[PDB]
Amino acid sequence: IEDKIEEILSKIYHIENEIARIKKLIGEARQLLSGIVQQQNNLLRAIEAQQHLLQLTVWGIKQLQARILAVERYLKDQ
Amino acid sequence: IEDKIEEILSKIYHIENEIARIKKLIGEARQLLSGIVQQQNNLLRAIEAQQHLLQLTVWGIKQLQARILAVERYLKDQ
Amino acid sequence: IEDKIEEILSKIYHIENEIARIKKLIGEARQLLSGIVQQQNNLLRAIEAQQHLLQLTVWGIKQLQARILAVERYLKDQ
Amino acid sequence: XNNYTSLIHSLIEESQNQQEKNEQELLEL
Amino acid sequence: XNNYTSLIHSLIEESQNQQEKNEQELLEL
Amino acid sequence: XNNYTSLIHSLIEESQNQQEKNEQELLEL
Repeated sequence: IEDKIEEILSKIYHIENEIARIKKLIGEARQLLSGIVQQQNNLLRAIEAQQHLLQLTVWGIKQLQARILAVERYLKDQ
Repeated sequence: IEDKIEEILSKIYHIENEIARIKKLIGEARQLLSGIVQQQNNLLRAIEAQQHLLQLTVWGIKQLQARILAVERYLKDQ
Repeated sequence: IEDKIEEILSKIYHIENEIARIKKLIGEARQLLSGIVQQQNNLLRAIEAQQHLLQLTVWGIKQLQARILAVERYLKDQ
Repeated sequence: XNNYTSLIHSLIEESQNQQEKNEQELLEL
Repeated sequence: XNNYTSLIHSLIEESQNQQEKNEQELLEL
Repeated sequence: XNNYTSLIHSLIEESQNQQEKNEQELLEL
């Protein structure tokens, strides 16, 4: 009972210590997880901006196709 | 030995309680981590679709270049 | 005091066991979190490469516009 | 060459809710 | 103006395995 | 049609520091 409830104390000491760092690593891995979610948005936003600029080249290229074909027809007429 | 093994009980109570919430926060931070991995795929897929549409503008622009240069040569011939 | 400090031992056993797996799941959820951060970079890099190729189509399309308008003017002059 | 463009609005829309959700949960942490 | 296009197939290929892997691990959680 | 292009350099620049940071922290884990 003497050094018996002593071994208990030891395990509990080590334990509280283990539960200590884990409560810190979860701190670290929570701002990271946090920052991971803010970058995902940036990338997403970038992807939207890009598509916006892509929906425009396709547009510009569509009118070019017209501009050029009208010139080509004309020259075939004389 | 009396209130001695009492202090033990207290630490263990608090402990089980600490190990309780951590087993819940890890629950929360696991569906999130989960959702973080499904969005990464969407973004990736979006990036592929985009490139597909980009590999096409470059193509369209390549033929335009040809369409236009043939018109230009012709007009230099008469 | 006899089977009293026995119940203590049991809780501590289960406890150390609980603190065992959590120290493993956090292992698993740390290489994942790790890999999640290396892919974010790939996607980012992909997004940069893409934009590089996009900043070029817009360029090519800008000169086409010129190439075509000069041909069109000319033909309006005779 | 709706083909790739309608597939993207889809991905981005779909990729908007998730980003909208992931942050919610992240707060409830 | 292989320059940027062959660099992308690379990134996307490479960005396919990881996404394929990350999910595996996520399950083994 | 600075409009979308200057908004992207922004996003990508901004999306460079974070990626640069996220990895730092990930190491200090």
